[PDB]
Amino acid sequence: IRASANLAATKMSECVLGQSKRVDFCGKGYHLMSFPQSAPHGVVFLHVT
Amino acid sequence: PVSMTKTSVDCTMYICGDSTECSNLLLQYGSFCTQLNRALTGIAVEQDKNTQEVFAQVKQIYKTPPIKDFGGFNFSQILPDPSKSKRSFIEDLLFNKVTNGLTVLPPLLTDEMIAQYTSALLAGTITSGWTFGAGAALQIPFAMQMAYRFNGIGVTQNVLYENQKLIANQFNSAIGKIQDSLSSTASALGKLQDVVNQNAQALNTLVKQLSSN
Amino acid sequence: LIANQFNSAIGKIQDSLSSTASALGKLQDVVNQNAQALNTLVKQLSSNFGAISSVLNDILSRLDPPEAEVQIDRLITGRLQSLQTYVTQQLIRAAEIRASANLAATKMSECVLGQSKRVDFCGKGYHLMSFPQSAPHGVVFLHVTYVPAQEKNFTTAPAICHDGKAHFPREGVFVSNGTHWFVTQRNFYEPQIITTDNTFVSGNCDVVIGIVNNTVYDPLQPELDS
Amino acid sequence: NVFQTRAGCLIGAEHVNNSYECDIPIGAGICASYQTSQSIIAYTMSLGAENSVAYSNNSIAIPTNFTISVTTEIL
Ligand SMILES: *[C@@H]1O[C@H](CO)[C@@H](O[C@@H]2O[C@H](CO)[C@@H](O)[C@H](O)[C@H]2NC(C)=O)[C@H](O)[C@H]1NC(C)=O
Ligand SMILES: *[C@@H]1O[C@H](CO)[C@@H](O[C@@H]2O[C@H](CO)[C@@H](O)[C@H](O)[C@H]2NC(C)=O)[C@H](O)[C@H]1NC(C)=O
Ligand SMILES: *[C@@H]1O[C@H](CO)[C@@H](O[C@@H]2O[C@H](CO)[C@@H](O)[C@H](O)[C@H]2NC(C)=O)[C@H](O)[C@H]1NC(C)=O
Ligand SMILES: *[C@@H]1O[C@H](CO)[C@@H](O)[C@H](O)[C@H]1NC(C)=O
Ligand SMILES: *[C@@H]1O[C@H](CO)[C@@H](O)[C@H](O)[C@H]1NC(C)=O
Ligand SMILES: *[C@@H]1O[C@H](CO)[C@@H](O)[C@H](O)[C@H]1NC(C)=O
Ligand SMILES: *[C@@H]1O[C@H](CO)[C@@H](O)[C@H](O)[C@H]1NC(C)=O
Repeated sequence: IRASANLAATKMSECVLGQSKRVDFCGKGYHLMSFPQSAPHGVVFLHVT
Repeated sequence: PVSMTKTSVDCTMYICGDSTECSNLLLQYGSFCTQLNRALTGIAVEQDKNTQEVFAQVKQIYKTPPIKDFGGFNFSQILPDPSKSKRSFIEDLLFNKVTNGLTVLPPLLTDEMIAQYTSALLAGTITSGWTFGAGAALQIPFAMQMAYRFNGIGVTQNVLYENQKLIANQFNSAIGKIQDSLSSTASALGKLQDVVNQNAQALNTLVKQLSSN
Repeated sequence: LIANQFNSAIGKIQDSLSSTASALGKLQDVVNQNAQALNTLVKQLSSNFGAISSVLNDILSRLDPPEAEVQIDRLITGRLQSLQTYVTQQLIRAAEIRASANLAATKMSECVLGQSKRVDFCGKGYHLMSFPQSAPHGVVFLHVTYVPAQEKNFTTAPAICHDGKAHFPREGVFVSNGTHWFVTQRNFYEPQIITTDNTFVSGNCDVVIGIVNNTVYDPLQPELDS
Repeated sequence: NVFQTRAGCLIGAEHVNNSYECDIPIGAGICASYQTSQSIIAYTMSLGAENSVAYSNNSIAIPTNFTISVTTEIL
């Protein structure tokens, strides 16, 4: 869970709070942005690519 | 996944629930309890540390202004709904697809609290661009942000505005599709369901063992 | 000033580290955790585990082998199982550390050896650089991060018309000081006279949302006229 | 002098309307701290000074001065 959580944080950290340039890190495509959504015990992203 | 269910277990009840003749035999095992109970406790705080460092990446809690003139981009599904938990629509589905000394500590950051983060992290993302990660969030009209965000993959801003209405419509129709996909198959949330399930299984298996000779 | 700004910045870390040792919790716990694991591992030696006593040398001086074998076996299965517990803890804990080590290496790889572009990877903000520093059983980085400070509203529009055609900014966004329109970079204000040398062509005024009528200066015409 | 919260029955702490940063975590969003004459308070932990952003079709907020800061990240 923790590694995913740190992976989750990095996804908010880099992909929400900015625009990532890591190909296939914010979903398939040249990334645009992402909107986190709360969820039980986890989190859902809406990677807009 | 982000966090687990902050399970805590008392060895003494689990292993000798209300039996003086038993707990005396448990003391002969020295410190196995105190470390086990310490181990799970260390897990418990880690989960709260998980949720803090995942969501609370933002100092100030932003809220969206009464006007939604997002360059045509329609976010009404992702913003929290003021008339309900001040949670959003798309997430509302998401909470709907999910389901002896053994206690469950509650999470420090409550669900209503969790939403405000996800409202804020979403709010500065919308109105301020990326600048709200670096420091003071700076209001920027949303159609400007895509011109940056398109500038972030090697397509100059002239793509966006010369195609502003469609791209907004494309994203808008895009947003609705997740609503159907989430509503249609419960397997859309397979991973989180697993996070619940093995946790459910672990406890049940832990509970059943009490029946073994 | 930026030089001095950095100079005074560094001295602050000297005080914060000197003032409180709580800043180094993330290392101290690691020493603490292992010390706890060892102390628990050491203390287990005193547990009788159901044996008549917790001293091997006693049991050997206390019982003949055919009966001592039973009692010693009770310690062995217990004490081994405690040692087994400790090792499993270390493997898991060592994985956590090794997870940080790889993260530490990457930060050293991407934040020392170069300027990382991952937002909130080298501290809050548009990262500049980092200075790795030794430490017991760990590492400490002194990230140098650009954080905007003093801010001013301005009125924006994604373009301007000069002749009925559309201009966007090659680098910057369009602003006005209320009477005159300026185009400026994105994270530290400096207005500029909007000339063709900063702007590029794309379309006309009938499709852009927000474009405003304006005058773009051409450096070429004065040279030809003069 | 008893406060009831979702996590349990907290005794010894005055319940407080004002929200402040979390010093000690209790559960269900309630945090305790020692403040002024002084005593132990428990409160709904403040998620911080709330904010809001002057969103518009037609304005930008571009900083005129910055900082060079240094923080410590420890691993
Ligand atoms: C975003 O889209 C939603 C549709 O999902 C719009 O809400 C609709 O608004 C019309 C007009 O008032 C109503 O007849 C519908 O019943 C609404 N449906 C829903 C699901 O809300 C909303 O107005 C749009 N927002 C913007 C800013 O365009
Ligand atoms: C906006 O900026 C322009 C650019 O300098 C200002 O116009 C100049 O004002 C000075 C006086 O301070 C005059 O000497 C110049 O001749 C002006 N330039 C031109 C081209 O006329 C303007 O005053 C500024 N206005 C505000 C409200 O900031
Ligand atoms: C920018 O200025 C031009 C003037 O050169 C405007 O063009 C006029 O627009 C009005 C309607 O707003 C028409 O009735 C006139 O016939 C137009 N003039 C010419 C010569 O065609 C233009 O509308 C302005 N646009 C903006 C966005 O300010
Ligand atoms: C911008 O204007 C709003 C009000 O319209 C104000 O609250 C805010 O402080 C202003 N920001 C700056 C940097 O002047
Ligand atoms: C932005 O909203 C205002 C309403 O206050 C409106 O008058 C203006 O035309 C809008 N901007 C654009 C570019 O449509
Ligand atoms: C908070 O204020 C309300 C009145 O608005 C009052 O009824 C309540 O007792 C107060 N609680 C505390 C802890 O001060
Ligand atoms: C930034 O602020 C400092 C004082 O902190 C001042 O000396 C300096 O001139 C300012 N920079 C600019 C570009 O105005």
